[PDB]
Amino acid sequence: MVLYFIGLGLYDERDITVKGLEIAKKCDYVFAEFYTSLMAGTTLGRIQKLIGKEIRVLSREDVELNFENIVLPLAKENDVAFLTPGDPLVATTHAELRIRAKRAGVESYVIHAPSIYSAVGITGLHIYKFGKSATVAYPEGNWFPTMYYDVIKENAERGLHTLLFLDIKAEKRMYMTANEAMELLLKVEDMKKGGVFTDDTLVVVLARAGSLNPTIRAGYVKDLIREDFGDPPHILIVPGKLHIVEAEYLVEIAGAPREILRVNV
Amino acid sequence: MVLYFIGLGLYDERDITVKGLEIAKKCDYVFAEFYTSLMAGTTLGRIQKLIGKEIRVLSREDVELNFENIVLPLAKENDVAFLTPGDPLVATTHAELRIRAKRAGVESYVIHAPSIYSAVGITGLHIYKFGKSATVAYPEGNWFPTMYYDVIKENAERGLHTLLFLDIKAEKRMYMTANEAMELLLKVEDMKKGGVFTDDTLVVVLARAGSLNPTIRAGYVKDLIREDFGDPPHILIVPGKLHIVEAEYLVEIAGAPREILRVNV
Ligand SMILES: Nc1ncnc2c1ncn2[C@@H]1O[C@H](CSCC[C@H](N)C(=O)O)[C@@H](O)[C@H]1O
Ligand code: NA
Repeated sequence: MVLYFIGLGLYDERDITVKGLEIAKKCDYVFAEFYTSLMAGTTLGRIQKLIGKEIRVLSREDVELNFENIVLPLAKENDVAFLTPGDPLVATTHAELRIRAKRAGVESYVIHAPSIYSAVGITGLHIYKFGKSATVAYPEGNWFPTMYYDVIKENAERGLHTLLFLDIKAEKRMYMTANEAMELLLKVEDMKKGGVFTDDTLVVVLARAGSLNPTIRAGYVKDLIREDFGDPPHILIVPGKLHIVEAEYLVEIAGAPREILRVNV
Repeated sequence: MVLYFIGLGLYDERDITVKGLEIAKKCDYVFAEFYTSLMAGTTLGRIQKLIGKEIRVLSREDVELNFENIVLPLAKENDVAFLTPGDPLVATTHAELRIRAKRAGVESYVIHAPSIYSAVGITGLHIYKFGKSATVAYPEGNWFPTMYYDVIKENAERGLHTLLFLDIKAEKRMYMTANEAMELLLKVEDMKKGGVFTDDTLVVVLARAGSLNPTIRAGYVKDLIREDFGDPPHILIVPGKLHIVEAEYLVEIAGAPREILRVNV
């Protein structure tokens, strides 16, 4: 009958919306993927208990190569749901799956859930001031990604904040920490020498957004690069020019150095 | 001793998270504000019933001028909830309320919910390609603001998408339509001649995000300017150059003309 893309939220099984839970509980088949992000405060068991259904977990290969062969066929005679961490269509390629649904003659609906993209609002940074976003990918082999460095540069030049999604290798259970992202950025800085990311750069770290006590820290790279921000997932933000109110929140809530209050207008 | 900032989500009373609802139910006092935005798909009465607690509504002045006299005193000896549409702190001024909480010796926690910032992912446009965001405001008397026009120009310039919030008179329950926003943008173009927004500009309109049946339309201004997109709230997006996958989604899901596949990619 129909296919539902339902977000599970930021941290635990309760970050799903009431709308999402009520709809998920009535579906005949429930699929899910847990490779696009990490929900550090729950387990498949708890999610299954809350929804009261067995969930078939799909790999990136199952989705990217066989979504129309695994999920869509059932969505023809049944109500099917496809669950994902955070919001289904944020920093994923899942939107394209709706195109496959259409071609397969399957109607699809989207149920949103809290997302890291908007959750960054808890850092006190004005969300409208964010510019282009990027992802810090783990170097592999002789391939060392560095494009995210240029994104930061372009944004900072315009006084905009840069949100940096951090890498994740779900199968290896590897989640990139803000510390690793900073290390990589310093290395890129040495090669490019654009003066974009140095030990004196002010950065912001948000770890485990969604939990009741996420880690929110702001400060210079030289002081934060070896700080313990707790378990993943983490996101790194490189702010552009700060408004006084943003600085005030970073100081009061994120433990930032009180000197950033002095904005060089 | 605890204050909870809880997001209500995008459209109706079921858009709050399970975590947000359960926490609100265990709170001694539940406050709410509807001056930053409105919940178009529901009513105070319906939200009040779902939570099963009397909800005290606060005006902009109640919050901005007297938050520490109305809400904080109670949170000193009780568990208090402060409900807001969307995701807490996405509204710029609310972040500062956490500082007021701190100075009153009150702990505060944030319970996230979907925001239009992440919800726009449903347009098929890549979230990372969005640039600086802006709000389109109605001219008045001798005042004609046009800042939002320059934001579109700077983003598009760099191949980034521009998310445009449309004017809302929360208290008067009046919404600016995408049609009105397009008319205004054409006026600004006529005045600035930047070639930023014209009859040939491709735009995307998202109406009632959060609803199971939102309106997602994409096309050129000349064709959409007088189209009916349904009841508010309306969100207008001026895409930067598209990735073929974005274009395909707009055509297949948003009813965009095949033309965009060659003109806007
Ligand atoms: N709760 C959380 N706290 C901190 N970072 C998070 C996070 N959830 C996701 N991320 C960040 O985003 C990356 C996944 S990108 C997929 C995001 C998802 N669709 C959403 O809407 O949130 C992670 O590697 C991490 O860097
Ligand atoms: Na943005």
